[PDB]
Amino acid sequence: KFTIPESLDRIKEEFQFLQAQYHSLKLECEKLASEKTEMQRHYVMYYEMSYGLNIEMHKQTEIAKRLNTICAQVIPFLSQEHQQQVAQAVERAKQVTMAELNAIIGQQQLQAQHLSH
Amino acid sequence: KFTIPESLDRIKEEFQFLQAQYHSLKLECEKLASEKTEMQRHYVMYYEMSYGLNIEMHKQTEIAKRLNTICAQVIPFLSQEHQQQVAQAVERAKQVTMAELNAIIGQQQLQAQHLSH
Amino acid sequence: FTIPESLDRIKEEFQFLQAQYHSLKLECEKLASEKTEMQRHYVMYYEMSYGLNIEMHKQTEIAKRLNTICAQVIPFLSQEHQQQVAQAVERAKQVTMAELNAIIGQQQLQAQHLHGHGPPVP
Amino acid sequence: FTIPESLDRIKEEFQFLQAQYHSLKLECEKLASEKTEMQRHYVMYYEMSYGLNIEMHKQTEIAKRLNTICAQVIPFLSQEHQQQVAQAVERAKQVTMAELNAIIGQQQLQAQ
Repeated sequence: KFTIPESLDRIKEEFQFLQAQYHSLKLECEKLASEKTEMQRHYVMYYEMSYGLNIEMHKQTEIAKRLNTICAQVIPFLSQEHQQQVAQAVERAKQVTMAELNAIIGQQQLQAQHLSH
Repeated sequence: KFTIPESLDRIKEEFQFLQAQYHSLKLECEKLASEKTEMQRHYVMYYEMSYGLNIEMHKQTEIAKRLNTICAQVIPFLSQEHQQQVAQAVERAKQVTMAELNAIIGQQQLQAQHLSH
Repeated sequence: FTIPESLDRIKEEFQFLQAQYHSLKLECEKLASEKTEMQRHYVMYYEMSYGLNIEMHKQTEIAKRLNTICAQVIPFLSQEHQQQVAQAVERAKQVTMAELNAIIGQQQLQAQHLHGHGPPVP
Repeated sequence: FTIPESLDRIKEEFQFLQAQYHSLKLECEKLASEKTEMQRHYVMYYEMSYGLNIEMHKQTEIAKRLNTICAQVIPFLSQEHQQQVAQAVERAKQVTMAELNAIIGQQQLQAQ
């Protein structure tokens, strides 16, 4: 008639179960925290990087314009035999293929490698 | 004497305490997951950004180079006063101050903000 | 079959068992007391029975002896005297239930000191 | 963080309590049987006491009467005869331990 030891052992079971589920969730949490933090460090890294890159990019863009404007302003004082040539020159100058890009990048990277001494 | 009930009720207390801890911790966990997800999003964003900005930076640098060479070649085939004029003009065109830059990036992001209504 | 109400159930059953043990305990004690009382009365009435046994067998023997003596002394008498005495003795060996109740009830009323041996049987 | 300990402790105390209840119950029941057996005996010796009392007083009375009529008959005898009968009656009312002992175990020593 006395359902005590079975009930108490049942309790031992489900307490231990709850405890286990807790600890599981806690480990999961700790992982989430770590991975989130590393993710954040990456985020900051490329944030700052994109920042500096942005600044230098705008810089070179403005320099490029200014040089072009200068060209557009020396052309009228230039002779019609020289005008056409330098016009075409500036035309193509504005065109940069992925091959050229890859070439100057690869070269200057190689330079950084060879200067890393 | 046997102090059962007194202890029995105690284990109930510790139990409800445990389940409470599980609940609150779970809420914290879900929040943390959302946060990490958002962090990852911005990581990949600033990454792709950094990439594009790198490529574009090298592009603009190359264009500026080419155009500067164009000027440095055209200028000696001009006038004496105009030769000096253009020389100084170019060597000043290379000069980009941080104030000017702040202005450029400003107007860029402001007009980006406005053109995208 | 919840978790908290489970613990409550545990308590309930335990308190129940505590109560049960208490009741059983006091019942066991009153029980033992009753036992010792019964034992006392037992020894008492056994011993009393031994006494009554001895006395009964004694008076029985004395009576038998005296009857024999009368039996032997009778044939010495006159014919009428013999009849009278024989009648007298065989009438003497007759006690009814009324007079037996009388002597018993009396000797009872005489044996008072403030014992037992009462005429009913409860 | 100290819950399984508690539970096993509860189990221990409960098992203790019920073991004690079992033992106390068994002892109680054996004691009950003993009490009842005794009661049987006390009843037995009660009714025995009753009967023994009745027969004791009956035989006592009979003895008294017979003695009285011996006393009645005696004075009508010759002197020597009177002395003999008086001595015999006198002796009769004297029962010794060996006599009554040998008498108590009569029914038993009277078989076949």
